[PDB]
Amino acid sequence: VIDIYLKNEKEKIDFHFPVNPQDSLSIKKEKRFETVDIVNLGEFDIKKEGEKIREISFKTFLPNKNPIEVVAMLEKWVDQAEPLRLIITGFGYNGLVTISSFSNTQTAGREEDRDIEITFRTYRELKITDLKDNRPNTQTKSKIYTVKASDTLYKIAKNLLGKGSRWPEIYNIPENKKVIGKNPNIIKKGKLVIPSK
Amino acid sequence: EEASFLNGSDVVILIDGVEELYMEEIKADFEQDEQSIKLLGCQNEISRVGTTKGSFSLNGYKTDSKFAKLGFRSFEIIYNLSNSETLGYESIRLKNCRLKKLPLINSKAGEIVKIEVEGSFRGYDLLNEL
Repeated sequence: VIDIYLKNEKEKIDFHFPVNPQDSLSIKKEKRFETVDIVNLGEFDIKKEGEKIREISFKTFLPNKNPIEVVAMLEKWVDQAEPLRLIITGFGYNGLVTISSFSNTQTAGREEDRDIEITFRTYRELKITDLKDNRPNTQTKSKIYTVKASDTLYKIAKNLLGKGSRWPEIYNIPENKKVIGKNPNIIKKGKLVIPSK
Repeated sequence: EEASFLNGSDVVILIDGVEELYMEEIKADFEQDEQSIKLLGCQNEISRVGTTKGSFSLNGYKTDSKFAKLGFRSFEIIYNLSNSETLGYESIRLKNCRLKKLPLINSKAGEIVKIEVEGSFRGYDLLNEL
């Protein structure tokens, strides 16, 4: 039992590949090293501390959502800056990736179908004693928030914008200043509030 | 329905304008390298014509060193098939034909010395249409 799930986040879509990746899946691993050759001793291998960006490539076909819409969806995702979550069940792969190249093809027969040839890249985020910041931050929320009964603007700021002290960024928006009263502390249920960015 | 067929007994062959009556089998085909390509929109595959290549086979019973002496020189073969039940005849000529291999030697036991010739021809002319 092998399936491929692409769980996008910036667009809340969970694409499951209708058809398995044809002939074979393959994944390479290559350690980071570079030769150094010393006089009268010869070559030596020195490990480099980082890790490498490795690719997963395969090819499928989309049988008769329609294949046209699926191809459009994947082409749109190709330009996405945010990462996609790729899960391959039988193969055992699971992690954030991003599509480097995507291509579709129509054949003389089977014109409804679209033969697909897609490639992925491992994704890593740049964050630019205490707990390490190893967790990926891929969670998404709507750009407009409906205030609940128990919410306070600091609570909204922490839930929807991070540090919690980011509330003046929400308040200073003129639409938020209009829907919210002139007192930031007092807020009401139901009214819409727009987080920044 | 009526009997108007033709038999090989009526065959008359002029190899370079000379009656080689001893030949008891002849066949020639004019084949074409038809390219077959598949189009995007059409379910059915499209066949496009190509150049034509003439081939002929001619075997009979040896009576002389005609073909061995001939070698690979170009020559002509005029094939005439005549209807005897009713008047009328077909007459073909292979415009420029050459041998592919000389049957230099062939014999076995007490069997008659048979000769087989195979070759190619560039073109043809149709002189009689029945």
